Amino acid sequence: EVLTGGHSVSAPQENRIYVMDSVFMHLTESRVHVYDYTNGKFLGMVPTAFNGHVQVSNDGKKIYTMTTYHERITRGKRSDVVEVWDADKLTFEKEISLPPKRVQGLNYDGLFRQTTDGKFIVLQNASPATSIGIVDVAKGDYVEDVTAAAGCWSVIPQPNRPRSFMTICGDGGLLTINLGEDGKVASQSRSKQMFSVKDDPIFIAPALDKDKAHFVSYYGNVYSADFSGDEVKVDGPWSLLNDEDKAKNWVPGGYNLVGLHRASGRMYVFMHPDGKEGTHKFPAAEIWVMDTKTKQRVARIPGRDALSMTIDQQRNLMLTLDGGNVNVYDISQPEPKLLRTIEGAAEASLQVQFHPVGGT
Amino acid sequence: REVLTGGHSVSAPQENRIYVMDSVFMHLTESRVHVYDYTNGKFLGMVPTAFNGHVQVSNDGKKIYTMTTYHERITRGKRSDVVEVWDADKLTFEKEISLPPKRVQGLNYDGLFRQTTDGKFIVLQNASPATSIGIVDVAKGDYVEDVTAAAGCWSVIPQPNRPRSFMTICGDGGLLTINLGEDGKVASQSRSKQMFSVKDDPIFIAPALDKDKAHFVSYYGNVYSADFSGDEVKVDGPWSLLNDEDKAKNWVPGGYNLVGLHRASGRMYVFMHPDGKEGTHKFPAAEIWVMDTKTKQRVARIPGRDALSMTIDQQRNLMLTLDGGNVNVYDISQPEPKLLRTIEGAAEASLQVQFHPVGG
Amino acid sequence: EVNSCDYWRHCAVDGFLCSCCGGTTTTCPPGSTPSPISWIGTCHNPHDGKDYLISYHDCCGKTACGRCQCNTQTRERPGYEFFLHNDVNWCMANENSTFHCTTSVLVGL
Amino acid sequence: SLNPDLANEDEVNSCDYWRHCAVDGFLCSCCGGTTTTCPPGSTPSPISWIGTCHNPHDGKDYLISYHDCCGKTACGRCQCNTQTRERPGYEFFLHNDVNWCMANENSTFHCTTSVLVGL
Ligand SMILES: *NNc1ccccc1
Ligand SMILES: *NNc1ccccc1
Repeated sequence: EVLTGGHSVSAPQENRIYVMDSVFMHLTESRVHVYDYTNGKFLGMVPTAFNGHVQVSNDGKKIYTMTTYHERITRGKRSDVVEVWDADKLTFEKEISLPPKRVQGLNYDGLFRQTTDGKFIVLQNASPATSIGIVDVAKGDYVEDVTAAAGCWSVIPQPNRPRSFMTICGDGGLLTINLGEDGKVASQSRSKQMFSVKDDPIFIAPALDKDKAHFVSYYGNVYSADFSGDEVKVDGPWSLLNDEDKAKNWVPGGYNLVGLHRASGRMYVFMHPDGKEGTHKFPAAEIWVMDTKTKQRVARIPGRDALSMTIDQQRNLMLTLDGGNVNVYDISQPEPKLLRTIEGAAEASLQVQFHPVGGT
Repeated sequence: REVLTGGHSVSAPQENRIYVMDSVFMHLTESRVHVYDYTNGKFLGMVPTAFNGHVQVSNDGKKIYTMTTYHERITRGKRSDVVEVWDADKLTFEKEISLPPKRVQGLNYDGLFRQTTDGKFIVLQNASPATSIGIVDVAKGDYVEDVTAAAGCWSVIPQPNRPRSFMTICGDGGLLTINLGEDGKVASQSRSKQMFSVKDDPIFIAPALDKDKAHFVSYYGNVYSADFSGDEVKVDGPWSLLNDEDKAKNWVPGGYNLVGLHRASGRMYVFMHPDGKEGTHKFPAAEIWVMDTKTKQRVARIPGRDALSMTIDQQRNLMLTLDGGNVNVYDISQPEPKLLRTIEGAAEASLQVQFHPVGG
Repeated sequence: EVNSCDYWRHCAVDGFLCSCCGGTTTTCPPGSTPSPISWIGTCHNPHDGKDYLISYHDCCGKTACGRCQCNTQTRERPGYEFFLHNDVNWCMANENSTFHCTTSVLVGL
Repeated sequence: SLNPDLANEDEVNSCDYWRHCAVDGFLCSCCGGTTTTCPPGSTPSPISWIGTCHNPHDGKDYLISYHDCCGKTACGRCQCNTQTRERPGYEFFLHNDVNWCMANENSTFHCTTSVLVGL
């Protein structure tokens, strides 16, 4: 026999998911674990140094990571980077230099995104002053800071436009940025106040549709941003809660805690009872399934202590993640159906993502 | 108003401190040394040691020495093998000493990273995979000698009765002695006669080290000795650790840093387990046996607590044992060791603990 | 009591308590560097019944302490209220940003 | 018994599988590779320790080469520490408490393989 390398991932792309393991206990050795969701098999991994973030290119060919290195780890010069990795060989291809202020923090989707056209990577900076960083994928270059986003946080791509995105600002509104073909800001606009920052703070995780986004609040209200027109129209609140729900103090909780099934308009939300100040990151007692058109709950199922989720529009699936274990659900009908659980997929993950299929 | 400050020294006196070398094998790029107070189990601090670090404390008690490997981008880029000098009280980095890129990467046996009795030279094992011994001049901060004469040998046993002399175990079953000059270059050397049969009765590398002699135990429970009271090492053995009853139940040694010597009494401590056969030489201890090396007879046996490695403090008459995660503290002032306490969760994956030196 | 996640001053700690790591609530463990910046929490003192401002400065430049991990979220808010937010590394602007542990520094009423 | 790819996955991914008799590390077959192939993006070691293992299915003894796969951080799955005929570092190529990735372009240890050489 002869040992060989150079091999590709054994399962096809459409079987793959990415579990971003922060490994918080040893955060300098974070990594992405690649799994087959159809049978739970471990397929490989991508090392991501200190507090890595990850996304898959929209076209499905590459994995993008974002991380921080130092010449001697705990001393020496800092290098913040985006890395481009081949998705099938799980090999490093290119390093793109960032200014030394990429966001270091927990793995919310909105900290490391891309434009709908896949031409720009769009990431959150914090120095601790906030700005949005733009990376030109074709050039392998950092463009420049979107300074207009100071005092805002996170990136919500507009799926109905090639190079536009929004961010949530400290005034309770949204800032929309429209990039030119070079990745510089070509125009921008600012919505009216959507939510009261003081009285009804929202979770940053969007339930993202093609031309609107919904957001849930600490008190179980729902807010919407409609970006079908050239200017964003904001609305809300409406409540996730009926009287019974309210009497038992049900509120949302988690990290990447919501999802939208776009074809049906079903929104998925992690919820727990006995809500009060300080419970907004509590594990899911239940998953509620909301019809965003009728504004009524259509289903509620055990939460399996989940904290984060992701939705696949192309296969009608939902993944949930409790920090270590990944649950696979069929959401082709209003009530989700649990297919299997992948145990020990990570030590400390708050983010799972599918390998993209289709999506044009 | 409270103000957060840095720059502080370790809160317990040097004489209370122990060093648990945590390989963190599951995340081996984030190995570290944990510093504990053995008198009360309090965590005092830590030193990061990157990939598969090794550690020792300077004989004068003032500095901590680490040995490790870096790469520019951890899993890619240029390799840098180094020794680092850290202040023992402030647990701060002071100096990096460059090594050739062949320092031993392997489990934390004491004899892979040692120093001369006078403290002026660090003596370390290389493997490329060809073996040699590297010499670092502490004062100059330089790698000054590469002992190629030690090819085919392994590990470093300092001679406590000479200022700059050490021995290594060779493939012929004998010992090579190296005497360094005051410049750290080899000043002379000698080879003993065969001590043990490599094929028929292999020894564990860990010495039970006295001032002028060292004892070694074998895979089959025999004891060999090397007397270095003179310039030429005199070798002898075997004698058996075992009586007839012990042999009937197949008792043999097992572990890593598995032996120790109490120099004032001549008592040798050895981890043992029953039902020995091929492949059990690294099994956790069922018992600790206490041997009188003068009479060549066992004097006591106590439960082993699944220990794998130990170390002895002569002046306080203490033995530490380590099961990978927990450190047991024993009083060995009398022939039967007495358990004083257990420090739970001292490491995730350690095979080496050491006291802070108090001798000078 | 200071090494428990439920100690009152730790009400917005997301991290390892420095008091379990060789430091104290207001001092970094040896060889770790204070962050000049921090998230801030307002915590209820169970003795006098008053709320106090606590500044959660991190200690930085050493790898994770790994002891007394806490994730308490009293009055914590998302990154659009950045200095109330504890899901970011408050070592982010230090010479070395590696996160070691979190302190709980009492500012005042 | 000689062809792990034709065997039960659960059998080859066990520390007790006959050819894993001197493995100290993570089995590559649990890490996205196989018994004789490195997981994607990890590189075989050109050097290794060698163990001698008895195959109980066919009664014969085989030379096994334990090459590592390298240049990725620890796989963390199917950790084994078997020691049949393993010897200390003064019999260096029989020794498994060293990183057999030590001479690779990148020495970070990912997982260990068990390659059948011959009788
Ligand atoms: N509080 N310090 C912290 C929080 C989240 C990630 C890393 C560090
Ligand atoms: N078998 N490879 C290995 C062994 C011990 C440490 C690191 C790697």
